[PDB]
Amino acid sequence: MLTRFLGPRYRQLARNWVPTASLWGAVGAVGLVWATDWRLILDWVPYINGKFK
Amino acid sequence: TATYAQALQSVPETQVSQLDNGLRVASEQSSQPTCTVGVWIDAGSRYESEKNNGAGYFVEHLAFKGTKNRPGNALEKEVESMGAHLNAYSTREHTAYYIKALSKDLPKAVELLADIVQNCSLEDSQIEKERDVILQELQENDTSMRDVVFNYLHATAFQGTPLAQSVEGPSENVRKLSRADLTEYLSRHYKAPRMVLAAAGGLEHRQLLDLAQKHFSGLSGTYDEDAVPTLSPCRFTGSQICHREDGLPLAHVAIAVEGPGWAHPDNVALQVANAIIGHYDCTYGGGAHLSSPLASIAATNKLCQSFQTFNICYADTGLLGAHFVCDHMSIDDMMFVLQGQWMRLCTSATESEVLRGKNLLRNALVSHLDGTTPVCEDIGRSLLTYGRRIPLAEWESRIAEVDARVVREVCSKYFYDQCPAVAGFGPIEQLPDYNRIRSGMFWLRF
Amino acid sequence: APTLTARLYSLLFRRTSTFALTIVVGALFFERAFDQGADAIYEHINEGKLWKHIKHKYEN
Amino acid sequence: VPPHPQDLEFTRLPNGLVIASLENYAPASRIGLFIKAGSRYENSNNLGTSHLLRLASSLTTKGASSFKITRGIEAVGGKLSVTSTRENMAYTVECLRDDVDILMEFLLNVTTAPEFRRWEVAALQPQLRIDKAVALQNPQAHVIENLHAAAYRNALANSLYCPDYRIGKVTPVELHDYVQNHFTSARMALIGLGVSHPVLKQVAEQFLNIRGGLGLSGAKAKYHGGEIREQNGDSLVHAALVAESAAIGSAEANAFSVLQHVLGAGPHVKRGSNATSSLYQAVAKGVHQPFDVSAFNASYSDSGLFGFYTISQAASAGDVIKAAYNQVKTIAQGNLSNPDVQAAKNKLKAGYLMSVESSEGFLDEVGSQALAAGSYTPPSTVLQQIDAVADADVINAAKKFVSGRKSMAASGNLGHTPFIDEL
Repeated sequence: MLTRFLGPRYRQLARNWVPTASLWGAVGAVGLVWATDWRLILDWVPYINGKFK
Repeated sequence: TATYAQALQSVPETQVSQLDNGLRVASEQSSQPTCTVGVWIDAGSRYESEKNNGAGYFVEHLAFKGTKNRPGNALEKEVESMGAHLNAYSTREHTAYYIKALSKDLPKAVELLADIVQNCSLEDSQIEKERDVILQELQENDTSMRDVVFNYLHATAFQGTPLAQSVEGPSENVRKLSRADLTEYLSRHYKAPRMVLAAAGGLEHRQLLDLAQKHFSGLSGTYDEDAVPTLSPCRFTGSQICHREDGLPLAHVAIAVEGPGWAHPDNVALQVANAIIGHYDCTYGGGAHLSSPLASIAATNKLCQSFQTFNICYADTGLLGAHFVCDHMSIDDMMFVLQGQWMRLCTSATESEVLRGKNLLRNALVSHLDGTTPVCEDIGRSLLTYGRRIPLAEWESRIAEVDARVVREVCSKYFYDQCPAVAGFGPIEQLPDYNRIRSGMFWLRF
Repeated sequence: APTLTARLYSLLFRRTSTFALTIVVGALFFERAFDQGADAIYEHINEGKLWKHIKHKYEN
Repeated sequence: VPPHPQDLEFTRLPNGLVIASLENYAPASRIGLFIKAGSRYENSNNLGTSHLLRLASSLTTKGASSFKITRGIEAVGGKLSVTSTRENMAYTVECLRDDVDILMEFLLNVTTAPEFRRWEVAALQPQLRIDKAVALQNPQAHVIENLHAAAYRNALANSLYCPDYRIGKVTPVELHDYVQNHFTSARMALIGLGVSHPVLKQVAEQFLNIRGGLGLSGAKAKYHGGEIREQNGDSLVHAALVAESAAIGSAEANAFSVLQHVLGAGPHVKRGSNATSSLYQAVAKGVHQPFDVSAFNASYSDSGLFGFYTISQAASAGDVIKAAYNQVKTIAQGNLSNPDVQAAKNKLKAGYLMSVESSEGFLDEVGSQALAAGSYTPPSTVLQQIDAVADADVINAAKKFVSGRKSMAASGNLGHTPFIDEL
């Protein structure tokens, strides 16, 4: 039933929206990291080391 | 049996000569018993000032009404007697005078065109008669909601510039243009380097050149002379004009971004894109089944009486967008669907639809250039704008190059996050606020 | 010789994706820089806080 | 140098189908199927059927769906059109050279395999109302439609547009009946531009071998005369005054065509005084207000209508008609110079040759010719036929108008528009 969305037009539409989908993924990840002050990632950002000891 | 590709090569070369004048003389030879001949001039309302505006149009009204050699109706009498047709137009950039005649009548046709273009009488009694004729044509043009919105679109998009002005000019200019104003226009503008003698049909080029040397000699051949202007560039402004008139049964809306000029290579890909959006009218076969999503939805949901895409070109600027005609309760929906299609093409043009757009352009170009008259117009206009005739094989190469990536880059350059010019005339209460039109020029998901 | 506003538009503001990415990267770096300054302004105004606490610690 | 032109190729089949092709080595091709199926072939029981047919060309067929026709044509940037006169329907198809086969297949499916599905037929009926309303916003369309109903008892009396009472009432069976009766080999001509003659001939033998229809070319159009008068108050009076002239292809028709150009057809000059137009100058003498006049010439398989058409101010309608009628009377009485006939012959000859310049005009000319005459006549023999019209033939044609039982149609404010009677 979802055979409908398989064909060269739909592959091209996938290719067009992929830099946008991944850039939104970048917005979400940096957004979640910022909002929770997330430890694992934010120790590794070379300014923003305002824990130190 | 020949291919499309072979057939384009078999279309014969446009021959071009230049006179000592500066007058370019150019032809496409065919088999036809008939021809179109004409003079194309780099003159129009873009060349005119506030005081001058409407002069070229006034000259158009006088051009056929007597010369020094054929006074009064004598030119009319000669054109009619040979079964010929004599016509004229003035755009913002270009004036043209042309004869449809029998090929055997090419010597007198060239003779008459030279007599019109150089030796126009402008008899004071005739100028007075034409005054009342032009004013009535203004009263007439007022009833054409299409002509009105396009004048409004130019007047708002080009604001403080000579491209803001109509061809026909304001009514006060019509009533106070003297013979001396017109003589000065003709002196400044009807100069041999700024004019092209074009022909298409059953003629040799040599014969056209000989007649050009006979009849067009000594326009400029000691003169040309001081004070010319070149065209200053015309500032585009993102703006709105709203002529609210509820007495009128249907709304007219025209919306455009800044196009590039005549010269610019990405006119071709913009036209591919415009063909994809297409045109519609309520008398088309195919409601639901039409390829264009604007056309399909406008037909299904009854959004529309008509729409059209346009790419109007001037030197170094243009008007690129769309015009539509609809019911008072349909303007908001029409705009949403129009803008969504621009946004769709900018971001996510697929390949199949681009091929359709390409094919529609290939068909449009070949269908247009069919007859002595459209080919002659194409010679005259092309030599003014491009300097060459761009052959059909070249246009083909330019169309073939366009794919989905080209459509999406080229659309983004002109449409994406750009300030449109908007003109509205009629029952336009439901016409979206400009801020909300502006917000339609980008997508938040992209 | 083109403007910095023009470059900030062209590279970052045109796509809503990159526009949002600019603000979120912008907000993280701003939170650090604003808090660091606003502490240091408040600290310079006051000076009887635990500026004193050299007295009582380190003896331990 | 261009290529030296190919000649037109022409074939009558034993079944009566004509095939005509030209190879002008052009980037686009044009195919027309021309059929003796115009509105004259309607009777009282089925008026407007050919209107609804003209509007039904992208509906579902046996070989292609409605959707396929629209999308497949548009994919290659093609066109499908139907042009109707009172005598003919003409199904035309344009595409680039490489795309002829898909457009041919669609053309064949529209004309020989239409399904007229009840629901697709029903959904289409409101298009009759739209198409009529758009056409009838020119006052000329209502006048010429009334003019024919006034003129004819019969068949040429039929409107091109569906009668209002019939909108919603034209049935699938009537459409099926119209195609079966009229879209047959003996009533048909296949015309191609920028396709080979063998490819057309192959199409015609394989796909256009139909007969169980009707014997040919009319009920016979009974000229009658009379008047229709439509009060409008419409600022301008539009009037048309006519008599029975000559059937197309007769030598007499050529005399009528020359007479038309003596009297004056359209304008030649943008904004001109129409100096060599006999009707215009005669009206202009005693009428100082805005007006128009033209000679009207409509020639058919078995009849013709000739006279004149006037646009004028309501109060000036009588003056304009009478001035125009008297100017024809002057020509009937013998007041016609040889220079006038020679100028009028020049306008005819140039007008015709210009009419066949485009692919569009050439194909319509070749199609109509094939239906009316069963032949192709080259431009130089059309021009020879024009030349053979003597001054006396032009006088005689004008005499037939003056003495002939009249037909009249008028729309506007009619308080000053006369009544045949009063002319």
